[PDB]
Amino acid sequence: MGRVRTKTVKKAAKVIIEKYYTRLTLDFHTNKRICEEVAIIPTKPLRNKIAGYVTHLMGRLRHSQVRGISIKLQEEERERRDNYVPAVSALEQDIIEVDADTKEMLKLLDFHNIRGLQLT
Amino acid sequence: DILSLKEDDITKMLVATTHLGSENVNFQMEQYVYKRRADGVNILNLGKTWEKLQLAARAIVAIDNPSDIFVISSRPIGQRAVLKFAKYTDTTPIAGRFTPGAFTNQIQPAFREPRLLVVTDPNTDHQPIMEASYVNIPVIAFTNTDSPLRYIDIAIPCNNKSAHSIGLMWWLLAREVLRLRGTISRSVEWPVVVDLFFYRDPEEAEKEEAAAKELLPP
Amino acid sequence: VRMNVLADALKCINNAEKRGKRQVLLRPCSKVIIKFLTVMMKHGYIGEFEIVDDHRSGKIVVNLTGRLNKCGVISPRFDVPINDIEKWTNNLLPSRQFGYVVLTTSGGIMDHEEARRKHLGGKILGFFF
Amino acid sequence: EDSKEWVPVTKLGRLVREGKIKSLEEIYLYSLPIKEFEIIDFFLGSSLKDEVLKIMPVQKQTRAGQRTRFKAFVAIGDNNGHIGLGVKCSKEVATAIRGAIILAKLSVVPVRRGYWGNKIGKPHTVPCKVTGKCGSVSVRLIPAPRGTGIVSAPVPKKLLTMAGIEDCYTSARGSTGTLGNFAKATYAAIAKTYAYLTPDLWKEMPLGSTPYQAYSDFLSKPTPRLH
Amino acid sequence: MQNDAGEFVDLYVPRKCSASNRIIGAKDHASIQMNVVDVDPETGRQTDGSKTYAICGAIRRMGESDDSILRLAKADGIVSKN
Amino acid sequence: TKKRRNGGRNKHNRGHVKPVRCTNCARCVPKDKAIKKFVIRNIVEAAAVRDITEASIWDSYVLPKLYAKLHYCVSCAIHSKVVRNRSREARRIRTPPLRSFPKDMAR
RNA sequence: CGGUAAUUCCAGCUCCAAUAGCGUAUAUUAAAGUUGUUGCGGUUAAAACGUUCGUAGUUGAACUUGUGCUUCAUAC
RNA sequence: GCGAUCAGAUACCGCCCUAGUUCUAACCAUAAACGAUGCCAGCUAGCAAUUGGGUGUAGCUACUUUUAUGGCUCUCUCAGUCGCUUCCGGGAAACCAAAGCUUUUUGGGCUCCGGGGGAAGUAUGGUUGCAAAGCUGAAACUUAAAGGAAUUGACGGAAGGGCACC
Repeated sequence: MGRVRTKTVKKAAKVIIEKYYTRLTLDFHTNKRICEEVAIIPTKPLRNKIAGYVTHLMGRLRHSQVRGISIKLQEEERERRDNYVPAVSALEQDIIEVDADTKEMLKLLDFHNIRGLQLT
Repeated sequence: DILSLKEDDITKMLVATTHLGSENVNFQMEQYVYKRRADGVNILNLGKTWEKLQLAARAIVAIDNPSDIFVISSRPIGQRAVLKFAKYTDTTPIAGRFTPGAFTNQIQPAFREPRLLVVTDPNTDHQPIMEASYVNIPVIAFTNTDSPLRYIDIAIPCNNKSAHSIGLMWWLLAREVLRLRGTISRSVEWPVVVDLFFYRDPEEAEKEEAAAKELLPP
Repeated sequence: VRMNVLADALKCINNAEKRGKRQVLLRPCSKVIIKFLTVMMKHGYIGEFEIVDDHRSGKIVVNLTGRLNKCGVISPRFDVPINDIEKWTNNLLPSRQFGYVVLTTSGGIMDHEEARRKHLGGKILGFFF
Repeated sequence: EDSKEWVPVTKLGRLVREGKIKSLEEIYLYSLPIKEFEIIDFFLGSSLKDEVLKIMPVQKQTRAGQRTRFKAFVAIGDNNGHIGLGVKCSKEVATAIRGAIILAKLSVVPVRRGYWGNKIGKPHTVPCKVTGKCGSVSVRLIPAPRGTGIVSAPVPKKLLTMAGIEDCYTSARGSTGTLGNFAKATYAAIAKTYAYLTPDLWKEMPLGSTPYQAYSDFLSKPTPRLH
Repeated sequence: MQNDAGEFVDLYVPRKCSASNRIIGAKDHASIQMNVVDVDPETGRQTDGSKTYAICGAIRRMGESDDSILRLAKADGIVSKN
Repeated sequence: TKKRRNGGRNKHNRGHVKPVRCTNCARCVPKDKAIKKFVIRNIVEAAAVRDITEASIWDSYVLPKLYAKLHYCVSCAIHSKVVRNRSREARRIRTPPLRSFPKDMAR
């Protein structure tokens, strides 16, 4: 609320999980320690800055992810979010619904004399 | 012949509510629709628009590199069709935020100069065509009856409002670009299923898993 | 009121190609006007023009090829002798190269260079380019 | 010394640095959007010299108490058939005079030269009567025969000599002492010389080449090819 | 333009609109040279030899981009049976 | 220094038309160019509504409201924050907006 | 511009101008498309009688003998 | 005339009535009498309302009965008038569908009518009014600017939103 995450603690945060979400958890006091390995902070109060916020979003990472960040671990399942749902096709296989003024357009443009039933 | 309408596909256009047209006419948009029903149903000449798929098809081919054709949809109901549309043609799927202007780039040595343009929606994407209008771009599009037809060549009206309409219109174009020097082997049935440009369920997508596997424990 | 039946017919031709009207619905079929549209076709300025005749006045349809810039009219018919036709070139034309003012003398309706060979002084109706 | 070997932003300058475009008209058929000044210095630089028009000042009003800014009208142009105009604000003159002149290279127009009354020997002045109306400044161009130089105001003669005309009766109406629309309108006046249909141009064309398609092979390769 | 001794003297000849006969201005950056191509009449099989056209932006500003090429395709018989 | 396009209100093919005075200033102004708020305001101001239900002879009598079309002039609108001060462009709509709640002062 | 460190004043200095001519004032045309038909302006920058009829004014539709037909001088 | 208020109020606020608004008979005839834009002919773009009149319902609804006259809805239509859209027109701009087509040193007709301020809508006469006053209208003198829209300084007691015991 009263303390706002600044640009340095936010815009630098968008890659460090994106590069190293693997082998990183929500446990803060060890993720506090991990900042020295992947990064170099000048001062540990900025480690007290940048590590608390990224641990204040790991459940929000896990549940209801918000734009601006990419996980790269759920990115491959989006191709299986590109799933065929069997078996969607034509609804009643023709379909027989016709507006009875495009029914002549089914007859005059198309030579298809296939089944069309009018519903008012 | 085969370059004629192939009327079995028009049976799927009735599934895609392509006969329905929007009510404001925009007098430059007149020729493709035929009649208006009472209680607000405009009825379009569906035999016309299939040849306008062809005129769209006859223009998009005979361009050697398939990269510098850019497919556009800002509305998220159209983004579902177009990013999977680029799985077969080699276009760049740019759907949603177009970040104007695209005209002094930051990290890419290949400048964001489009060459050819396809767009789903003419109305909400009135800005990126205006982006492209500065730099001499043909803007092929789908459309509806109520549309500012400025700088649009060409415009394909079917329904342009429902996911069952818009996802299937990309399926027909993927035939004709592969029917015309794209080794589909002469207008035969797709190897793939022809409805993958679709919302499986509206967002947020309910947990229907991959390959339709059902839960054995509850 | 339709004051001059000549000039009003001319301007709607100029009020076609700006929004790109390739056709012109035009009124009211006077034989002085029929002596004028073929002069455009005598240098190929417009497309095909045709005239239906109702039994009041007749009316004209005009197709256009799109090569025109502006057709104009001096009003009314100023009397011009031979020795002073050259004054009406430079004030009305872009240059001596192209363009044609059109007057009519006692021999008929013609081009000015046609009149510069026919040599008979007459009255200006209009001009074009 | 360049001092920098020019990089192409877009593929258009990539095409001219590859040497596959050797014609300044090649962009001029389809009005190609030239948004790098290096292509102007690729084909030209020879006979492409510059002259400043004014260095006139402006002011920006602030909280306390003023803000002074500069503004310099300038015009580069090839000595036969081309000209460019432009201007740009700057908080210092040397930031303007070395930077504002870049803009006019994006405004290089082919100037069509014409005869007046006789079709012999390398047309000189102007095709037809063309006016440039821009902001109470209507420079009307009237073709002239030989001997008679470019008559104008005392100011725009340096534009028209570095464009390529020799003979023209020319004026305008209004406050030319408000110079800001005056040199700008001539830039729009002389540009319209290819916006007039001529019966000399009534035969058309082989209808097009589009060097995108004619040079897509170099476009398709992702290799940074030299030469 | 052309001299007495038959030469394209000036610099070049700028383009002209195929559809509605206008000029193509040197800075009019909304003019398109689009190149539509042919079909083998049996089934697909695009051949070479294509149909380029010139459309001016003044037509493209009014919104008559689309059906203007519908005139030329029927005038060239490419899109037929309409 | 013309800002409105048509000007005030509703002077199409008439000339000069009916006035009635404002209530809170009575600068006598024509009926078109004066701000015309219309309100069905309630009687108890939504606070004694729970008290009259106990003191009612019948089952709550259910309470009516008042109806009177009031008429305001321009400074009356601005000296009570009725309608004020859009942009040079945001003066170009009439029909929208409220968008949030069933409007109070009725209520 | 001159109100105490003067690029305009008074001198000297050099520089320039046109040159046997320079200057003054005064009317006149051009510049001035700021007396205008060509050649502007009238929403507001100076500006449509509040009004409608209404003669003198002034301007007025269309329609009122020809393309041809054959030949030659004649381009080719 | 009187009370306040104020330094003063001869005013902004109150109280009283007086000319008069009233309708009949006339008499001036001017207003920012404004859409600060004269009138008639033509073309050029939509979109949406709505007035009347037509017309088509291959419309419902009304019951006098399914009807009928009648209502609404849709369709078409002329006179439009409003509004909105974007020149792709035009302007110095706000704004404009005509203020556009007066661009190319341009032309659809006809009338008045302006040439910097202030002198000044004052004098001088005529003309008209029962009058208060109008159609009418200058000059020596004096002046280098008066204004046209727009940008910026006013989150300079002016609107809307948020801050410290300067």
